[PDB]
Amino acid sequence: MKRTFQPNNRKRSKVHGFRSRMSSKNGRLVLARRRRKGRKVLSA
Amino acid sequence: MKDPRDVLKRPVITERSADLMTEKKYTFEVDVRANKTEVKDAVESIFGVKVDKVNIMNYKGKSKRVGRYTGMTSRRRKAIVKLTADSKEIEIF
Amino acid sequence: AIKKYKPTSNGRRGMTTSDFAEITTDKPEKSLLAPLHKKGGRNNQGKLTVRHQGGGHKRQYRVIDFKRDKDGIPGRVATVEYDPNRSANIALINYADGEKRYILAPKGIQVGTEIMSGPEADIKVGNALPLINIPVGTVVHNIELKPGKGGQLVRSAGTSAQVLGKEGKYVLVRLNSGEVRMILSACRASIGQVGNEQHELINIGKAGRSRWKGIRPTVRGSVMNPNDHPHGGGEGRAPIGRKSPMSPWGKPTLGFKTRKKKNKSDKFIVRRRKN
Amino acid sequence: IYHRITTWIRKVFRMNSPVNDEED
RNA sequence: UGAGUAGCGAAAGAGGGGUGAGAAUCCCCUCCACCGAAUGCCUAAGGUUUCCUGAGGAAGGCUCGUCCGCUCAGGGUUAGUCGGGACCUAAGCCGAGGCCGAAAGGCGUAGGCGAUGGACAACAGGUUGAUAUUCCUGUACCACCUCCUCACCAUUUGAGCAAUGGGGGGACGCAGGAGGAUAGGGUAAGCGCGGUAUUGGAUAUCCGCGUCCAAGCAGUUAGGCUGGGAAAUAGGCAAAUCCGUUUCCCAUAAGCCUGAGCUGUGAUGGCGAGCGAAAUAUAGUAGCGAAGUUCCUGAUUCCACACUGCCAAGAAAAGCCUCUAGCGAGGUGAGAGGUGCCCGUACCGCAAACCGACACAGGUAGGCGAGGAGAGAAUCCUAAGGUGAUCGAGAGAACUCUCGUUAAGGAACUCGGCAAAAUGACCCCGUAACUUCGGGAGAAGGGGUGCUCUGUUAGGGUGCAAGCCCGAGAGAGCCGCAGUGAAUAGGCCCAGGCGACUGUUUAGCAAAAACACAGGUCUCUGCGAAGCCGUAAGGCGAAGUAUAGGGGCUGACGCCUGCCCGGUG
Repeated sequence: MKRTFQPNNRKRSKVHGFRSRMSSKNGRLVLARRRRKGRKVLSA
Repeated sequence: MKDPRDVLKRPVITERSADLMTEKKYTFEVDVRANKTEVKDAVESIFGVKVDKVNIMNYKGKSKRVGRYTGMTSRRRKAIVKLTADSKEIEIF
Repeated sequence: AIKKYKPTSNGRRGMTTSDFAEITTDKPEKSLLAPLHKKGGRNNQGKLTVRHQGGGHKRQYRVIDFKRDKDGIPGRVATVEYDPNRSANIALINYADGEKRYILAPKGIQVGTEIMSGPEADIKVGNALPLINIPVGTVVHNIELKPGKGGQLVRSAGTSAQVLGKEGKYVLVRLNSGEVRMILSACRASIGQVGNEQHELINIGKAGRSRWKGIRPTVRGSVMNPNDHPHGGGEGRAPIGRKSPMSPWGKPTLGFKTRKKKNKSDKFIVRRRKN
Repeated sequence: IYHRITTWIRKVFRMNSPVNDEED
C-alpha cells in the first residue's frame, strides 16, 4: 500500500530548502535554532 | 591567470586509456570549472598539437571509509582530447 | 426550440437541450478570444469563499464591448455564436471600420442587418442609443448604470426592462421583477429584450450535465455535523427546532433582509419588492 | 583490516485494536 | 525462563564433473520445470555505485558456502543533433515604485521565475570485462562567422537589412465512422542443411535464413484554401502596396498550403543462416560468408481531431509568415573555409540496488508487447527474452489450512441457501405480468454445434492469370459416457418494505434504508452585491447581471400537498 514518504527532490528543496527559510523571518528563526545548537547539517 | 598550462592536473593511467593511445587521443585530468574551449587552447600551447574533438567527463567521488570515519572522494574531471593525425606524443616521455 | 430526448437511459428521462438554431458558425474569431483560468471559487489567499464552485468544463472568453463607445458608424451582423460563459447568445457584428466586436444579442435579429451605435440611430432592434432619445415604454436591454462603465443591467438571456417615463434627471426604468430606479438620462442603453428566453425551460436531467456547468453538489444543512452547521446534530433528520432558520454563517436567510439600511443607492429606489 | 562493526536497536510500536469486548 | 520450542518469509529440481581445508546451496555442461499484455526491455521518479575485473570472507546471507546487491584493491558513464539550460509561456510564486497593516509583515502593477505544454538540426552497423540514436566506419542535417571562390545588384533618383510596433500563422474539446499506408505475422518461391535405423518417407521430407535508415532529390495516397485579380478605405495608439472591411471582374479550377508511406538514388556499403584457424594470457574470436522474391494477413500506429456528428463550444506565448516605422555605402545569391558551449549519461526501476525497520506474498508514470485456437491486452499452451525465485532431508500420525472426491437423501444445517455446487461459449427457435413504451428481456423455456467425404464448395477479399485467404449452408458417414469435451468467460422465477438511478461516504469494524443529484419551492441579492476569506488593502462571487448568483427545505416521475399568525422568528 501507499505510504507517507513519496520522495521528490524538487519538493524537498522548494519546501525545506535554506532559501525557503530565508524567505520568511520565522524560517530565519528556524535557521537560528539550527545554528545555536551547532548542527553539522543545516536545512535540507 | 588565466593560463592554459595550469589547467591540467595528471594523466589518467588506465588500461582503458592505453588503448586510446592508438586512437590518437590522450586522457588528462582537468579543473572542474574549466570549459572545453579552454582545454583546446591548452594542448595547442603546451603540446603544440592541432586539436580536433575534445571530450570531458566528471566523476562523483566514491566512499572510502577508514575505520569509523567515512568520507567522500574528491570529484575528478578527466578530459579526452582527440589529437589530429601525424602528431608526436609527449606522454610518458 | 427544445429537443426532448427519448428515455433510452435513466439520464435521458428528463434531460433537454436548446435548439441552438441561432448559432451560425462552429468557431469564434481568433482575434477576440481571451483566456479564462478557473478560480474554482477560491480566494487569492487560497481559501474557498464560495461553496461548490469549479470542476466545470474549460471556457474561453470572447471580447465584448458592452460600452459601445464608438458612435455614428453603421455595423452589420455577420454571425451568431454560442457563449459558454452566460445564458445569453453572442452575435458577432462587423463595423464599417472593419473593426469586429462581439455584442449581446436580442432575439429576432437577422444576419446582415445594419446597426448604428450613435444617438441618431433608429429604434430598430440591436441599436443602442442614449435614454433621452428613447420613447417611453419601449423595451431596453444592457442598460449601463453610468456612462463608459458598460451595461451591467439585463445581461442574462430572456430578461427585459421598460421605461415608465423620463425627466431631465433622471430617466425612469422598470428593472426586472418590477423594481424601479432613476437611471441617469445621459447614460447609454440598448433597445430590445435579450433573446434565448427558452433557456429557463431547459432541463438538465442528470447529475452528469451539472458537473460540466460545473455546479458542484450542495449538502443539506440538517445532514451536516452540528459543529459545521447550526441545523446539525440530532438523531436522524433533526427538526429545525432551533429558532430562526439559518445559514452556516450566523445571519438568517428566510425572509431576513440583507440590505444595508444606509446606502448611496437608497435615494434611487423609487420602488422596491413587488413580489 | 579494521573490521569495524556496528549494532543498532529500536523500540518501535504500536497497535491497540484492542479487540477487547465486554463487559458492557 | 519459556527452547533447542515457534519460525526459516508463496510458487521444481536432478545428475555429471570443476574449484577447494571444507560443496545440497558456488561455477560449467546435459535434461527438466515456471513467466511470456511477463518473472521480457527502455526510462522517469528515487536510490548514489549497489556496474566491471582481480581477491578476501570473521560479520551482514531467517541454513552451510569456494558465491553476493558483502567486505577490500583498481576500473568504469564521452553528445552542435538525445533530455534540460544559453527559446517561450500556464497554474502558482517572487515582486522596483505603490496600495495597506501596532511592529514583524499582508496585497498587488511593470518585470521575472516556473513545465506536466509549445519551438527545435543524426540516421544505420560495429566495438569493450563496461558507456554508446555520444567512441568508430559510413553517409548527413541546423545555426553562426569570412584570411576566401564565383554569380547578381546599386551610392540617399537609395541595392538591401527589415522592430521591442501592427496583423497573419502557430492554436489546441469529446465521440464515431469510412479510407490510404506502415511497424508486425504467415504462404508459395529462393538459398544453405541434413537421408534420419523405433514402424515407415529422396520424399507435395525435415531444419534454418529470407534484407537495410535518417537525409539531399523527384512525383504519388489525399486533405485542407473557398475562391483569386482590380479599385476604395471613419479601423487595427504613428505608419503600412500587411490585415480587416466595402465595391466590381473572373468562378465547375487555374492556382494556394501541407502531407503518411511508397519506387530508384543514400548502398560496386553491412546485416545475414552456416563455417569457426593460428593459437593467447587456448576465452572463443579473428576471418570467410548463400538466398534476400512473392502473395495473404494489418492495427491500439501514422496521414489527423483530416472527415462526420455532438454538447458541456474546448489553454498561453515565443520560435515562424508579412507589413511599415526605422537603419544604409556596399549588400545579396550560391560554393569553400572554420566555429558550436554548460549539465544529465553507470547500474537497479515490476524491484533483493525504492515506498515499506528486513534481501518483506503489498505499493510505483508511461513507451515496445509475438505465435496456435479465440471477438479480444479473456483463457490455456508456447517464441524473443528471462527465471531454478537461496534452509533442507522422510515418515506419510492426529490436528489446522489449500483442494479433489463422493452410496442413499435433500436445505431435515443454520439467525440466515453462509460456504460450496450448479448455470455460463457461439448460432437458432421462442419469450409473460407490468410499464414513463425506452424497457422488462442473456425473460423464462429448448434445440444445434466432434471428426470425415461431395466441398482448391455456395458466396465474398485481393490478384492479369496463377494462387493465397475470409467462409456458410447442407447432405450423406464415422465414432466414443461425452463432443464450445481442457481452461477460463450470468443460476433463475416470484412476492413486499426502503431508496428514482449511475455515482459518493467513515483510508484502517459500519457503503447503507445514509449522502448527493436533476427537479420542486421559499427567501435574499440592482453591481462598489447578497454572501463571504481578511485589522485593513486585495480577492472570490464575476471578465457574472434577477431566465443571473447566495442560503434553507424537499428529492426522478404520477396523484397531491388540508386547517391554524395566539405564542416564537
